[PDB]
Amino acid sequence: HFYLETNCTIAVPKGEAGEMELFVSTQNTMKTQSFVAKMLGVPDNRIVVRVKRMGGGFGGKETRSTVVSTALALAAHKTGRPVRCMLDRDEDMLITGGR
Amino acid sequence: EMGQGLHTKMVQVASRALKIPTSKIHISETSTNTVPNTSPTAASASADLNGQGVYEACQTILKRLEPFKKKKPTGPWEAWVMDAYTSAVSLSATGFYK
Amino acid sequence: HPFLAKYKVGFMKTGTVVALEVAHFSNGGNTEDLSRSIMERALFHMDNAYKIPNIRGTGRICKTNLPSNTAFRGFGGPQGMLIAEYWMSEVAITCGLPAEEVRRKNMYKEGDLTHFNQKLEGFTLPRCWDECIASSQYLARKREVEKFNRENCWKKRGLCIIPTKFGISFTLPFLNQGGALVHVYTDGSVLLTHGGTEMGQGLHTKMVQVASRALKIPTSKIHISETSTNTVPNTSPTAASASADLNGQGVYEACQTILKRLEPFKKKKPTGPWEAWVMDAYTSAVSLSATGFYKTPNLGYSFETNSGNPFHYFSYGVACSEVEIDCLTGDHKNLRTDIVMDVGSSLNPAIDIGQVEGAFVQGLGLFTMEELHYSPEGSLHTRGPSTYKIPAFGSIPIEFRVSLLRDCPNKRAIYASKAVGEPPLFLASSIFFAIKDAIRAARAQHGDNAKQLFQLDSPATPEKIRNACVDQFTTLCVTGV
Amino acid sequence: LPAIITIQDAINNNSFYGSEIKIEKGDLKKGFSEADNVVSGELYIGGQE
Amino acid sequence: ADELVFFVNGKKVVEKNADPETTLLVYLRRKLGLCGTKLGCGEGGCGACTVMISKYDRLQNKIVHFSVNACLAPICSLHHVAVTTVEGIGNTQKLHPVQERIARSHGSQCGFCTPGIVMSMYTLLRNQPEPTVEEIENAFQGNLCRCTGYRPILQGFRTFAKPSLFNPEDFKPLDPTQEPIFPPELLRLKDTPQKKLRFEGERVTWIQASTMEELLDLKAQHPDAKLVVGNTEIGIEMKFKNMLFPLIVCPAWIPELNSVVHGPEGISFGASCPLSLVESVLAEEIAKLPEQKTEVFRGVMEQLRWFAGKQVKSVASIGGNIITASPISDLNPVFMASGAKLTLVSRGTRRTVRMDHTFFPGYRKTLLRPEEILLSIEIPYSKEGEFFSAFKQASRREADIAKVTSGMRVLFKPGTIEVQELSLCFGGMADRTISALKTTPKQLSKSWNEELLQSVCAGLAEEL
Amino acid sequence: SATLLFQKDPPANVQLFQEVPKDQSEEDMVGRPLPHLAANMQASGEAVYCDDIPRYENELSLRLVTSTRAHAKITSIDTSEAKKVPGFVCFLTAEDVP
Amino acid sequence: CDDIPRYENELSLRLVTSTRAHAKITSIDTSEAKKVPGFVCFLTAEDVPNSNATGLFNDETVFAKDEVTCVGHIIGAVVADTPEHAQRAARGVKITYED
Ligand SMILES: Cc1cc2nc3c(=O)[nH]c(=O)nc-3n(C[C@H](O)[C@H](O)[C@H](O)COP(=O)(O)OP(=O)(O)OC[C@H]3O[C@@H](n4cnc5c(N)ncnc54)[C@H](O)[C@@H]3O)c2cc1C
Ligand SMILES: O=c1[nH]c(=O)c2[nH]c(=O)[nH]c2[nH]1
Ligand code: FES
Ligand code: FES
Repeated sequence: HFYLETNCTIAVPKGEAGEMELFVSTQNTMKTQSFVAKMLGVPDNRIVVRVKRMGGGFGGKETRSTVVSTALALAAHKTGRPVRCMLDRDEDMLITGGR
Repeated sequence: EMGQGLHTKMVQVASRALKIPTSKIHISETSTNTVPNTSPTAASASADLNGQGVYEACQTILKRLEPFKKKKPTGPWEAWVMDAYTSAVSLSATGFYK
Repeated sequence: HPFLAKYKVGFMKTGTVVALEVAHFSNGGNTEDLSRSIMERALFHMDNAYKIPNIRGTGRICKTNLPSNTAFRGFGGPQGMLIAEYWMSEVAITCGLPAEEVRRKNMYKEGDLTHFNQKLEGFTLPRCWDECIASSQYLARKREVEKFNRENCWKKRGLCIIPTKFGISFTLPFLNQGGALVHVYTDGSVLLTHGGTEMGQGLHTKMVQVASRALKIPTSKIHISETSTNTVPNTSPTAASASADLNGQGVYEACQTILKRLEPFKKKKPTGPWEAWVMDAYTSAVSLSATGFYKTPNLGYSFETNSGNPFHYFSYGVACSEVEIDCLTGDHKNLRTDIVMDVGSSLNPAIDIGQVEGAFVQGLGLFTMEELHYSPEGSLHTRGPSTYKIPAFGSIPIEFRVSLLRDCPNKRAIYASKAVGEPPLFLASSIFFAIKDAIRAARAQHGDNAKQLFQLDSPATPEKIRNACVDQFTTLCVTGV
Repeated sequence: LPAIITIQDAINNNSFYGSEIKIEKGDLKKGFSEADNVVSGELYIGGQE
Repeated sequence: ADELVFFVNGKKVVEKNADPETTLLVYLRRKLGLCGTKLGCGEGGCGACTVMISKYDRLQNKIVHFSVNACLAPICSLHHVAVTTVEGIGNTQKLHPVQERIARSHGSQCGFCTPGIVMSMYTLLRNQPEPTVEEIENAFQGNLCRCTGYRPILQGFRTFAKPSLFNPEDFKPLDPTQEPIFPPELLRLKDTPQKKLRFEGERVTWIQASTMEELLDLKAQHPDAKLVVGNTEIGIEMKFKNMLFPLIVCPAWIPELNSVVHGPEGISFGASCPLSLVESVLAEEIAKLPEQKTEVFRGVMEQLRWFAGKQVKSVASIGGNIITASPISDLNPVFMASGAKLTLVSRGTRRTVRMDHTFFPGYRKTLLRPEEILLSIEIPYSKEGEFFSAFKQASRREADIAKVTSGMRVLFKPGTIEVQELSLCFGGMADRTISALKTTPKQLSKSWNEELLQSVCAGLAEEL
Repeated sequence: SATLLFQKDPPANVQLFQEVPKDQSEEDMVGRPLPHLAANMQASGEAVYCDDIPRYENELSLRLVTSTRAHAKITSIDTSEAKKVPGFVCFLTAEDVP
Repeated sequence: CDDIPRYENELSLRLVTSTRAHAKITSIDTSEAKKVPGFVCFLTAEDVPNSNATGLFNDETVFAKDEVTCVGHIIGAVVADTPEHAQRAARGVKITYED
């Protein structure tokens, strides 16, 4: 896809009731939400996914964005601390696949 | 928004629907806690689907403003709106399309 | 807002009040803020619980070089009502009749019009009064008080039973509106929000409760995270005790809309679970998101014609309080308080009992403990707990009894409930007038006429209590004799 | 500059927010002239933080 | 050394550049991210910031536990102690019974005061696992709540003593064995002699002095060095009166400032002894000795009943109250009326003064020289025919500043009702603690009768 | 009673309220004493109040400056000492209001 | 997304990925990863609260469990203070494979 902005998630744990807020470069807030919820074992109403804008998607951020989102959601849940991951280009190109 | 100008288009749509300038309409972000259960931005479809949603949301507002528009057909948008507020009429609406 | 009142009441030898004139003045400080609506609410409650055929109240709001005063739980009602009860106390004393009989015979009945011409329907105050009389064992304890006072020269007890009426709805009618937004995600979980804010009154708790009944799902499947201008716009402040009333309706309407949209899927699988209806709705492309709104109907008072209903309904309650003052120091104990409060069919009796106690203890502070001091050039001196003495753990009535009135559904609010935040605060006036009762008795103990109308400003602090207990020590210290 | 602090300073200087608010019903002069007893007085109620 | 080392919720904290101006509340919240402990006033009156301190008391070879106001505790005072915050006793995954019961009994509304009240109650239970209803209410003298009206907090906690809103039978029981261990590292470290510490901040240097020699050398060299013990006065002067002491010395570690010596005439407390220790010592003596001997002790105990709450009395020193010399000190009138013996030392001088009117010449002053410190105060046994009362009236009974506060003593000629001595002392009636020196002398030799009552009242009316 | 040291009987509290209809569903909580939903979190210190929200690494602190006079003209303002404080950024006044 | 300012307490995550197309994970040695200043933790399948099953057809792992099935299969995630430290730590996760 070579979207010029690679995949990126910030997950912010809220400390109450399993509440978490994610800032994600994704075309799919819903699946991001669902996948993080299930991975944590909390209902969807606890998870908020926010997308301001992406520096390219082209279909590459329709689903494969969630492999970063989930890892990061977990780190945030575990540590009680905000966690962030933006993929390097080599990482993004290897992990996320293509046409 | 991923560079395809979706928000621009939806602002264009809402402006025509409400008959106000685009200057008075803003879109800040996309969020699971404002619109739930959204399909991905994909299949070239997102302006068609969201455009209709936006349209319908605007139609609901217009329907609520109608009586204040009849009473003051020329007096500006700001006046209708403040009138609806002080008459305790909702100025929030969802819209949806399949 | 501090208040100054000038009053003149006329009454019969029976204690029946036939004329009342009160001029009110508030210290508004250096911006207008809510000062005028506060003074309106004061004027609306200058009757407290009493029918007065000939009556005139005036209010003027002073513009001063002080920080701007604002809303405080009660919003001018407590100031209005203390004045009412102050002259009422003086009517009973002047008449030589018991306070509780003088108050009862001057009380409004069902169907009466207020001085502002609103009809009192569903008037439960007489029931609050009779239940509080019996449950507090008021007449028996009046004699026990009388006895203690014969047996003790330098400690005195006082017992007073006080009613209240409190009008529910913002005085500015269009503020009586609220909104909700509800999403059902595809796992069946619900995210709810409304215009109300949570400040300890358990509003979110009550709205989850409301939504859970409306949708017929457990409360565990519904969550509220926050209040936000970009989920519900144009919200009234969380104030006027009305937020459960307004948002409850809002939430209920949002929920009804979601139900209507699920009813085809329900009909197809009436046993099948909630989760299935939701996923069925989603995969049939039905919207699982809705707004809800409510405005309180038929409000709007005119000062010019003295017509229109400012309130949707009234709250009613009654408190009996007993105190024991130390006549030599001004210290006192709050021995026992008995409260009967109409909260309609409570949304949550734990939370409502919480609000009665919370409201009452703030009022207890207002009328007995809490005092702000300024330099003559207008600088607040009282700027922390070291100098500003709110009620402590040790301050509250030793025996503290609260009852919610039974079998009093209130049709016109959410699930027959009533608002609760503000109405109970004034009932702490019962401690103020119990103190006044004890002071009288201390004064009688030093050969003071007992139709003597000595001054007791609020708050009734140790200073004011001690100085009013005139004796050989106050006489020496002031006079030199 | 001259300060206005107390309610009485304000009455003295005609320093109010807007005009008198009033409610009156019935006939005061009659009520008072027909009563057995008349009791007048003043009350101050302090503010609250 | 210069490293500050303490424990928080069982976890070692090593701070390499402690700033004397940093409070424990700010360190917890902003350095450690533990925001359970709240800021409600910064003054010590609200308790929203209440946490527990645990430490090894070297003088008693035991582990002690007390509450403090974190808003007023300098981190520089906390070398080798162990702090417990609300996060330390439980969470929503495993609530401590204190936590469970306040929650389930509807004792949390806005919730802002709840951690504070939870830590006061928790601290009570670590000291007394079976408290009386009375001890429970007293745990909260330094805790304010604006929402609940207090009833449900007390009702819920009453379960720990000796159609319904909650079910106490469903409360998990408390097993005191399951509380966090005292950090073994702190028992390992109590085998090392305390060394002098120096901390340098932006504006303030703090010396934690290990010995009397170090303290007295410092005061001799640098008499402007400001003693800090509980910080319950100096904390207010800094935060609120914007006063700045660029050099502080804290002597709380020094044994001779912490000692409790029984003597023929009374009980000597080191100047840095906390009021809670004065309380615990005097309570024992009152309970065992004859009434005849404990009239002044009971005086002091009465004044301490209404002296803030547990948080302040755990760190507030007896010496601190005396030297502060507030016009409204509740203890100085009692010390004055009983003529308590004070010992004042510098490097190379030791003297004693009975507290009288000369001890306090002017506003907030004593007769201490710049280079002197107060070492000890002896609270006397009362003699046959010696009687004492203490009084305090404020705006609130509990945790208030006195309007008028007093100590009063009479000694009678033995076997008579004839006055030998009479001492009537007052706070809140001048810019210093005063004695009614004009009224009391003319009562000597008079009998304790109506005529004496009248003479004194008229005397006081004119004199004060 | 004048000589008595202060003493209080122990508390005696009674809370009366109406039971819901017995035909009401156990899942329907309206009229039931359900604890405040945040009570546990509020006992545990996990509930987040505004100042509990972590700071952004680039976050600044503000302190209001207020009048020490009831009524006066502002003749002049001197920020020269303020500017010497480490980490000082700016003093906002009326003229900064956009 | 990455232009959003970091919270003072924010942590960085770095994915650790399979270097074999198909192989059992014999062992994972984090011993070098822990020596890296800033290291917080290494997340694996065991740290997942609820479900390790994700993806649109539920046939994907959040983290590799027992076998890796592509070069770039996500095995775990390092958490550290900074991205530099997360990357270095990630290099100190030695994985043993059996093809
Ligand atoms: C919330 C609150 C409530 C309070 N309530 C009361 C009350 O009811 N009654 C009352 O009287 N007080 C009260 N106080 C005042 C304060 O608690 C006491 O004065 C306390 O005893 C001071 O002790 P400290 O160790 O904290 O002194 P610090 O604040 O450490 O020091 C106080 C002063 O004493 C000096 N000092 C300390 N030790 C020595 C020594 N050995 N030699 C010479 N100088 C020394 C210091 O240099 C300083 O000038 C209250 C304070 C707070 C914060
Ligand atoms: O009638 C009211 N209007 C308000 O704006 C308000 N605010 C409040 O606290 N109580 C009230 N009451
Ligand atoms: S914040 Fe109020 S006592 Fe510490
Ligand atoms: S519940 Fe709000 S201050 Fe205690």
